[PDB]
This record gives sequence, C-alpha cells and structure tokens, in this order.
Amino acid sequence: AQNPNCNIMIFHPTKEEFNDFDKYIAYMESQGAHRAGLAKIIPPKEWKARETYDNISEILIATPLQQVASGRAGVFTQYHKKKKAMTVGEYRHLANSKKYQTPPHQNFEDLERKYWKNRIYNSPIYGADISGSLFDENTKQWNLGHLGTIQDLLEKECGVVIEGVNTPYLYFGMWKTTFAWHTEDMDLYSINYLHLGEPKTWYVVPPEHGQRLERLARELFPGSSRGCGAFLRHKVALISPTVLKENGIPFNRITQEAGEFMVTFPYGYHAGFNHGFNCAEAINFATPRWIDYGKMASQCSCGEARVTFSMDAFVRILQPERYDLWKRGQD
Ligand SMILES: O=C(O)CNC(=O)C(=O)O
Ligand SMILES: [Mg+2]
Ligand code: NI
Ligand SMILES: [Zn+2]
Repeated sequence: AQNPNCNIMIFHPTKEEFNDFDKYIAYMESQGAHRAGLAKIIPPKEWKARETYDNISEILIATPLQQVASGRAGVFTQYHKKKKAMTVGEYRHLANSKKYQTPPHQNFEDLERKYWKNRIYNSPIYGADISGSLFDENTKQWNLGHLGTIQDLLEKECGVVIEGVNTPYLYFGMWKTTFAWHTEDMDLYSINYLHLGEPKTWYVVPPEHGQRLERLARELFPGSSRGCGAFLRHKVALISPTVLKENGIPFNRITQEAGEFMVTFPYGYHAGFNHGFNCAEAINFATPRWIDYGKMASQCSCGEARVTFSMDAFVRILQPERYDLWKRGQD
C-alpha cells in the first residue's frame, strides 16, 4: 500500500503532466496521496493563473463575516457576524490596519504558536464564499472555472442526468481568519488555489481516521453533538494541534503559499488559518472513486448546515433513504 503513514505529499508536475487534470489526480492517488486527506501541487514554472492581480480591487465582498470565537484557546467555536459590504480594496486596507495586521514573527512556526495562543481574543473579518473566478479565460490548465462538473461525473458513472451547476468561490482572508474542521459537502474533493498574498496553514486528518476526529469532537462539543448527529457540517468547531496530539488523533499540517494548489480528498477533515491578507479560489470536484464516499456521507438534518441547490440531487440520487429527512432540514 502506497503512503501507509498517510503523509501529505507534494507534487511538481511538468507542463506536459499539467494538461490532463483527471489523469494527474489519478496519478497522485496511485502514489497514495489521498491517504493523507490533503496534497500540495506546485504548478510548472511556465504556468500562470492570470497575467497580473493589479485590477481586483473593485470586486465586492457583499457580506464580510466577523468570526467571533467562544471557548478556550485550543477548543473553541466561531460564529459569523455579518458586516456591511466592502470592496476588495477596502478589505485589503482593513487587513493591513494596526488592529488586524499580522504581528511580527520569526517564521511560520512562531506565527502558528501565536495563532493558537491568541486567536480567540480577536475577531478577524473573512470575505468567504464569493461566487466568481480569478483565472484568465485563456489559462487552459488547472483553470478552476473550466473543470468537468460533478453533475457530469455522476452522469458518466451512474447514467442519471441531474440538475445543478458547479462553480468556483473566492475567499479573501486576513490574519487569524479561520476555517473550521470539516469535510466537503457530500464528502467531495476540493481544490484550492492561493492566488496572491500571505500563506494559509492547513491541518488534516487522514480519511481512514476521520471517525476518530468525530468522536473527539462529540466529547469536546457535547451540547452541539446532542443537537445534531453531524454537527461538524456546521463548520464552526476548532480543535488545536496540541489538543489533537493530547487525544491521540492522527493528523498532519502544511503551509500553502501563493501560487500553489491544495487538493482535499473525500472524507479528509481539514481546518486552518490565514497568515495575512490573501485571496484563494476553490471548488468541489468528483472522480469515480468519490461515488462510494458520496453514498456514505453524513448529513446535517437539524437545519443549521443549509447548503447549495446542487446538493439536492446528490442526496436524492445517492442517498434516497435520507432524502426526506435531509430536505426537511433544508426547508
Ligand atoms: O480557504 C478556506 O477558507 C477554506 N477552503 C477549504 O475548506 C477548501 O478549499 O476545501
Ligand atoms: Mg476590480
Ligand atoms: Ni474545505
Ligand atoms: Zn446540524
């Protein structure tokens, strides 16, 4: 078995290897990359997502989210308070202000220490989940707005035509902006490109050990667990590496820099934080190997997780027994 310790693997495709996205994902899996839950892909040196980032300041962040924490430094939840709209140029200025800017630090490890020590005492503002793309239309390789759609994959594998669409999302971050422990909707893959700015640190649990993370989360967040049998779908809970290590949960960490892709694999729990002002683009995707994960994915039916239009068909076709109850949660 390849990669039996479930280490995060880093890939360096040539420009030739970067032509066929599906083929490269299947290659990475042949080497065991999915066992980690997360892989890094450094694009060939010849490739670029677009010519410059000089003209992005007028993008609107319609609903910036202030991420307010509750709990203790290593075990906390966050809620998202909606803020007034602002442009990307306005948000960048805010991120660079004395109140929100990255503190002085020695290296990524020192910054990680400072994040876990101090995150809960601040409420950074995240421009998350903005439909759109920063890939030039002429970028032909690994253009996250030109991928094969999940509805087309389900149709190709299973023969059933379904409604829905699959488009990318932009994320504008600042110091301490945080993504809570989660897997993707329907335990899909994700791919994330860091277009510009400061790094993003990731934590990930191997898919084969995901239920260990779930059991610890039920212990650490006991009221939330009673409320919902899949409360990590709410995307609000944080657990630090120190707490994970104290409780024997297998995980790995890596820092993504501008110009790099990350792929998350089906049922790979992940969480992380931004180092400073940045912009990322991400989208879900599927392969044949996903189908079985989609059939077994947990679901929130308490009503909190509230997701996209396109998840309906996935539930309806892959999980017809759950459909009724899940849809009650969505309506
Ligand atoms: O970058 C972020 O805030 C969160 N992104 C992801 O969870 C992802 O790409 O799957
Ligand atoms: Mg603009
Ligand atoms: Ni994710
Ligand atoms: Zn729920």
